[PDB]
Amino acid sequence: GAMNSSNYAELFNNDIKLFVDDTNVYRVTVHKTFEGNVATKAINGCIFTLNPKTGHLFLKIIHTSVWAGQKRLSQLAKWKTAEEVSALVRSLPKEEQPKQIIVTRKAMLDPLEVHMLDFPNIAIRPTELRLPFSAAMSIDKLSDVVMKATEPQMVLFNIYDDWLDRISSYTAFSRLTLLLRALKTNEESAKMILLSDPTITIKSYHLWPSFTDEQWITIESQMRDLILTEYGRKYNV
Amino acid sequence: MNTVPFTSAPIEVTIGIDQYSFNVKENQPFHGIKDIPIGHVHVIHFQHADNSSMRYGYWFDCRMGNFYIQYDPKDGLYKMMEERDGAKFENIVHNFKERQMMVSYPKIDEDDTWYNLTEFVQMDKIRKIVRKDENQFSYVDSSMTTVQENELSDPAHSLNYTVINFKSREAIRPGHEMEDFLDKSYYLNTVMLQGIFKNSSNYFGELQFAFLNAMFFGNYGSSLQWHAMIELICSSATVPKHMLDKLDEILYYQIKTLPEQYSDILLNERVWNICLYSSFQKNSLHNTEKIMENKYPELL
Ligand SMILES: COc1cccc(C(=O)N2CCCC2)c1
Repeated sequence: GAMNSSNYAELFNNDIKLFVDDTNVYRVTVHKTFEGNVATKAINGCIFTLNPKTGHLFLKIIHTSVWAGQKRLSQLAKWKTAEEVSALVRSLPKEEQPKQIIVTRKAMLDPLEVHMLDFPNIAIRPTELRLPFSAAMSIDKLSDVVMKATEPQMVLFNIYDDWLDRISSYTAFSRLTLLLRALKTNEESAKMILLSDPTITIKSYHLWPSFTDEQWITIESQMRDLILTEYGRKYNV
Repeated sequence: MNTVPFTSAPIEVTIGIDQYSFNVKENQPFHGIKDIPIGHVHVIHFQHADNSSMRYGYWFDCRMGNFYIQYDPKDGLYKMMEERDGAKFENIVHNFKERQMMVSYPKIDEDDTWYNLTEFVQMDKIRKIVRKDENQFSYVDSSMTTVQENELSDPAHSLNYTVINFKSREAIRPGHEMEDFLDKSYYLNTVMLQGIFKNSSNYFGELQFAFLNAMFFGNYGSSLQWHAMIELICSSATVPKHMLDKLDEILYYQIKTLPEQYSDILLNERVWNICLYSSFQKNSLHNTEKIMENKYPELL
């Protein structure tokens, strides 16, 4: 059934699974029309489909052309994500196909289930976890590759860079979510923390700086502080 | 007018005949029901005074033979049976009538209710759902499950309703995932009406027989079918104008006939609020909406 606090650690066994977050699929800017009405302007989006065990991020770019001529676009977005996830599954070798797909929002359940009918043995599951994947567009390299795109397209990255050479996926994923949580809560601050040291650089096939182990513990504590800091400011505590 | 004599009433029992029902005390001299309107299906049903579990019953049409009820004590229940000897039968019915051992099917002349609850119910279609074709009548009861309930265990005893599943390949056309799931006209009109039922009458007939099995027996799977077949119509944007009008009559009488206290189990909050207030057809069931809001306003 649903992914929650009880079964956190199933994410790191050897049963292939994918997370799918659809928050960044349909992106808009609101603004005033000349007449003084309100209208929207669509911008490029991205399906976030992540395998938490390996770190592989199957970033499907969603071009603004896909919306052209459509109504109930918030609702179409969910059906378009499902269509694209299904095509990703369909395109993969069978021994690569996920046994579970965990959607981060419950609205995605019926569209994915309908699009996956040809895969009766792949389970579509919700999660009660609050995962911070909407902050994925806060990673400069994803945001850049999405906004530059001139056509639908799929990008590949390791969301863990090379971390799994030194650490396990449980630990990688905790590091990822901490980092994404911070970015969600205070993007400016979080980025400052990541890049203040110009001698630490971001490799070309990577999304995050090449911190050493000790340097990750330092980064890791500064994010924690950042996240606590922002909470008192929000809630006055 | 036809008759269903009883051999006897050995055990205390509440007897139902269509939407009527009478109490019968153990070894009270009761020997059947007379004045049963020829021309529609009927159902006779039972609930033992001692064990209210397992309501059970026989659907039947007297135009298909001469049927009597005989309690069987090895099996402990009232059994429908056929008399192939017409001469023997009439002879028995007339003696009980002269002795007056029979209650009269209490048909009020103004009342079309049963007609209205069974307009599209055909005995031939019933025996497809309740397969037991060495009998002209069809046994049904509380615990009996459906072929869909078996897919999610004895087959000879299954209710073989038509399977309806909104997340099935049957229901969804490739490339129209979103269209067909939000608007089920394909599934209803091509797959279901044209494909499996052939016409709207056979559809309406199964929907009505499902409703009746839920209400008289608390058969939960017949309840599910019934709602499934409402929801399918209501979740289509394209429904023959004539089917909408008939469905609104059909449901009205189903609503009118339900026991008021039984509302919490035989009516599914979600489906009705959808059908009446979200579905494409929210504005198409004026009589059904009116009676629902005036009689079960809580559920909505
Ligand atoms: C998406 O799947 C993979 C699989 C193996 C490796 C990688 C990877 O680390 N890359 C791809 C290009 C940039 C970084 C991605």
